[PDB]
Parts: sequence; structure tokens; C-alpha cells
Amino acid sequence: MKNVGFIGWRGMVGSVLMDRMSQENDFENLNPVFFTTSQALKSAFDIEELKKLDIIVTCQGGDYTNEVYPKLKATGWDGYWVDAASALRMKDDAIIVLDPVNQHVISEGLKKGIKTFVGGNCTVSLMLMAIGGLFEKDLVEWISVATYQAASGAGAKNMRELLSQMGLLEQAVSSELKDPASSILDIERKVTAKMRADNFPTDNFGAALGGSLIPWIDKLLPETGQTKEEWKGYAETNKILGLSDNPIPVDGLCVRIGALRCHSQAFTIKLKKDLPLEEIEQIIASHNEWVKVIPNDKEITLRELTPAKVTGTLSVPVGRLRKLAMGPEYLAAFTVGDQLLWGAAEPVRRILKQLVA
Amino acid sequence: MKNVGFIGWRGMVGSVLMDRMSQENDFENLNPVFFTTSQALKSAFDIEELKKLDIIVTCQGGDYTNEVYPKLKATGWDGYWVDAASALRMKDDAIIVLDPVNQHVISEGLKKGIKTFVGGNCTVSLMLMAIGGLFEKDLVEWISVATYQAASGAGAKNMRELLSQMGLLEQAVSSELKDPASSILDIERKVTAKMRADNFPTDNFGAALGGSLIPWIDKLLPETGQTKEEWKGYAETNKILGLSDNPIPVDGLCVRIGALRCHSQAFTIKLKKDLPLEEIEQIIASHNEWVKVIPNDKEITLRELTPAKVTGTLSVPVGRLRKLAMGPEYLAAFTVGDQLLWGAAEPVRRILKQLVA
Repeated sequence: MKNVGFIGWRGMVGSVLMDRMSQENDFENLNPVFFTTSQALKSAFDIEELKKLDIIVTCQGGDYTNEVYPKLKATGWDGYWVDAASALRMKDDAIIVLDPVNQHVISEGLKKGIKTFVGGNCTVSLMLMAIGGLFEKDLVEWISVATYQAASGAGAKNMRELLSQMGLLEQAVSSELKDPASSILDIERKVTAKMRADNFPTDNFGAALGGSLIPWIDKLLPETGQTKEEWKGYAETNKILGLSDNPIPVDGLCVRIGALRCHSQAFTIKLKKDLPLEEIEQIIASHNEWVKVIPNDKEITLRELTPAKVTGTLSVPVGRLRKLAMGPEYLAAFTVGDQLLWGAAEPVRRILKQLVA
Repeated sequence: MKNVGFIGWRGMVGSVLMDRMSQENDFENLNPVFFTTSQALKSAFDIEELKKLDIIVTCQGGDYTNEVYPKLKATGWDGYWVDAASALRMKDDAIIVLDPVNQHVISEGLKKGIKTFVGGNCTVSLMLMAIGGLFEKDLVEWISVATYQAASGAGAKNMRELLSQMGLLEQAVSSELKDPASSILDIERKVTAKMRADNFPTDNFGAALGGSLIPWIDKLLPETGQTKEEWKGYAETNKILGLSDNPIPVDGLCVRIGALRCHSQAFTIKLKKDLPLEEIEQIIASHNEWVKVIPNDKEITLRELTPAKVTGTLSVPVGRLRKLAMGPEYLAAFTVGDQLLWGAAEPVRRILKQLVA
């Protein structure tokens, strides 16, 4: 059994990997060694201890990676580096894993000697897991995206912040709400007053999220005007499909909203050739066992295509499918997926299972 | 001074009209008569009392309109009917007002004898007030939309519901949040558990909104797969621009989120000819005194382009402007506007001021 080291396994992403791994009994086929950065198991900074491992899996973060990985690969270490952080995604000797979508690229990469596998951007992975079919048939000319992203993507303190915010917004009008005859306008004045107050907790987001939204995620890239988050759409989607040469356009706006862990995305997809909505649904649905096609019905869309629905599940629903007024080659689609699973922990857990088989 | 009757002035939309009217001292130039449906002022159902009025302004609702308007226009009444409800928007003898955008159509309509003016769909009006410039120069081939709509668009009880929901979601983990060392995963399990519980108030939305989203607004139109809400994009936008003959494509997905009164929209706009982002911003900014162009900077976008920012104000910010990977003719834009003002009460208050001048 291959010897595997785990780093950053106590964090949020790491914690979800552990549980998922335990649920699938992944520890039964490998030799797990756990590291830590504490000075209170081995030290995640002990390059020699890491050198003895066949595989390393980090959920620690980009900083850890940029400091340790180079030193380690320097010693000649021939092992496999599995990372959830973005730090190494674009490198020439690294592949962005999402096996249900790019298994071919991964197999080829293994046979070619690639030793670094990096999980991809939550937004992009959730997108590919949803409309993989389209990309597999080369039916996608481009895709305009608009996202509704969960606080879990920014971090655990960001989730707590969102919750405190909602808490204070209701408490600001708790008595008025119980009164079935109170003024709705006066109530709104109050909640808005609190959202704007000094003591309203916004240190983590840098603005209110609860009862609002933030149409800006990550750093600004002066080059294209995009945000690092928006850029990853074009960049990571193609590298994952193994199409860096003739890249398919993927672009849009990444917006943060008041949800805990599911990212939702509205798509306008330019198909290269006009097909009947009916065929398209099968091409979408048959691609993988997770994507779920939700019929364009109201009660069903309200019960299946929402964060409340998919949170903490591996299901990736896609619905509201239909042709867009711009013509028959234009497709409308809306999807929901859990950020911590297919958007973080799952892909990593999946490439690990493969590496120790 | 022309005699004006007001109906549904005690509702939410009506209440905002009254305050705005009072703030601008609109009652100084007209003779106001107030009606009511109660049997506890005149009766909104007294056709003869209404017949004496020069102008009628209703914020009562489609039902009231479809029952009274016909009977009234039947008596031969030559007055002006001002409605905020959608009931009459498409009729041949009605015009959809948004004077800062379609004053020309309104003037022409007045000179032609049109006596029915209807305020338009909140989403569309907020869109036109934002990117009016583009449409005025005929630089818009089509626009793919994705919205983040406030609860106020569905109603006052829907706002209270959203607030109770946020309230219960925080109260479900209130103690754990105070504990700076508590598990973020356990907390999420709990809040999600409450969101999914039986006693979680979702009667008004028919699903959770707080901590989630609902990608379905209004009724389903079997004809195109759109929702009545999504359809109004193509329909109302063109009628407002007076272009029903050669309609510009406007389509997308209308999604409801946890915000009180501002609708936000992400746009992918196909310009018919490639212009430098710099020129485009002026064309956008100069159109009206409300639209506000927010530079593509982080701190600024977090302080100006959000519901928290524009709620209860007449300002209509538009930002995140830049070219989209699909090519130089593709523009990205994000905007925020108050639903109860430019999306409901303002247009109505504006056509009234004109009618009594």
C-alpha cells in the first residue's frame, strides 16, 4: 500500500475530505501519515519526513505549497503531489483533475509521468460537472456566465460572518415582524439602517452580504478587467478539457450572495449547431451519474434546483433549459452544486483513490 | 388644477408613491381624491365618482384594474388611467412609461390621444435606466440577462418571510457563533437542518430564500419555456423603446435572492459594433442623471454597486464594465437599482407630474 501524507486536513476543505474519505473507506487501501504546522504526528515542514511518502495531499493552502513543494521536489522526491490550492494549477507539469470530465487527460498525464495533480476552481468544476455533455460533443462555442456564489468559497469566518449578519438583520425588527399588522416600509427602513451601521460585522467580506450581494470576487487583473475568479473560467476550463491550444470562450461575472455552501450559475450557452432542446437534455444527462436534469416545471424547480436542496450532497442539478431569443443556437441553463464537495474535496479524493489503486 | 383619484395608495407601492410625491410636493399642483375598497373618502368601486376625475392613479393591482377600468371606459369617461399593475401594459391603446428613457414615445402618445399610461416591469425599467445610452444609439443587438431579485418584487409578506428565515437560520446556531473556536461544519449542518425543517416559514415563496435562492419567478409560459417574468424582458423592453416592429433580443434567467428591495442584474451585451470601453462608459453615463458609472475598482465596487448601497435611493449604478472574451463586440455589465422606486413608484409619479402640468 502506498504511503500518503495529509496536510491541512483539519481545515474546512480538509475536514470534508476526511469525512468523505471515511464514508467511502478510503483509508483501507493506503498508509496514512498526518502532518501539522503546530508545535503543540509529524511536521508539515519536515522535508525529509515528506520525502519518505509516496503521495502527499495538501488542503493547507497556496502559501504552504509555494514554500514546501519547491524545496521537496528539489531533493529529487519522485512522489505525487496532490493539491487543492490554486498555486500550481497552470504549471506545465501539473494537471487539473476532474476525472468525471477529464479522465482521458489524467490517464495520458499519468502515462507521461506527471506527478502533480491539482483540484480545480469550484465555479468551473461545478460548471463542467453540470454541462459536461455539451463540451464532450464539442457543441460549445462560448458561454456567458453569471454566478451566485456561497460564502464557503471565501472561508469559514466568512460563513460565520454571513450568519451573524442575517441574525442582526432580523433582530433589528424582531418585534415588528411578530406584529401581523406592522408597516413593511418601517421595517425595511430599520433593517437597512442596521445593515449600514458601524457595528454591522463586515470585516471578512468588506461589505454586507446578508440581505445584499457583492459582485466582485478575488483580485483585479488589470490585463482584462476580470477578477482572478472570473479569469479562471477561461483559463481553468480549457486546461481541464485539454484544449489550451484552441480555447473555448468562457466569461462573465462572479457574484457573491448569502448562501452557505452551494454555488449557483446562470448560463447563456452558444451552441455551434442548432439541436432540439430534447436531444440536448440527454447529451447533458448521460454524461455523468451526478448531473441531474430538472424538468422546466415550477414546483419541481423549487424543490430540486436550489442551494437548500443540494447542500452537502454530491448531486449536481441543471435546469431551466430552453432556447434563448437570440436564436436556436442559444441555450439557457441554471445549475446548483455544493462548493465543498465537487468544488473542492471530491476531485481531490478521487484522484487519490486512483493513485493508490 | 386637474382632479386626480388615487387607488391602492395604502399598499407598499402606493405608500412609496405618496411619500415620494410628498417629498417633491406633487400635491400642490393637483386636486387629490382618495378611494378605498373598505366599508369601514370615496369607494374605489363607485364608477360615477371615478367618472368625475380627470386622472386616476392605481397601485391597487391587476384584479382591480380588470374589473373597474372596462366598466369606466365604457361609460365614455375621457380621462387618463395611470396604472402600476401589468394588466394593461401590452394593450394597443396603452403606453409603458419610463420618461427618462422613452419620453419621445410618451409625447407622441399624448399628441395621438392615448389615455392609458402604465408603469413598466421593475426588472426592465431598472435595466433601461442603467444602460439607456446603448439603446439610444442603437448599439444593442441583444442582451443575455441574469438577475438577483429582491423580495419586495413579490410582496410585503414575502419581505417579512425572508427576514424571519434569516432570523431562524442564525438563531439555530447563535451560541456556536459566539464561540470563536466552534466547528464551522457542525454549524452549517445545523442551519441547513433548520432551513429544511417543517416549521421553517416558506409559505409565501414556496421554498427557502434566506440562505438560498429561487431561479423561478412568476408563471411558466408553455410557448417559450420562459417565465412570465423572463418574457417581459423581450416584450416590455421593446414596447417601451417603441420598437415592436424590429425587436431587439433580450432574454435570460430571473432569479430571486435574499435582498429586501434592490434588484441586481448581470449582463452580457452584444454590441453591433466594436467601440473602446472608454467611449461606451460615456454613452452610458450621459444618458440620464440617475445612472451612475462605477469604475472597475474593488473598494469602489464594494461601496457603490450593491443593494446595501442603493436601497431607498434614486441612484442607478452600473459597473464591472469591460470586454468579454467572446470578442470586442461583447460587453459585461452589472447594475443595482431600487425596485420600489425606479422599478415601481417613480415612473408612475413622473407621468402624473406631466399630466397635471
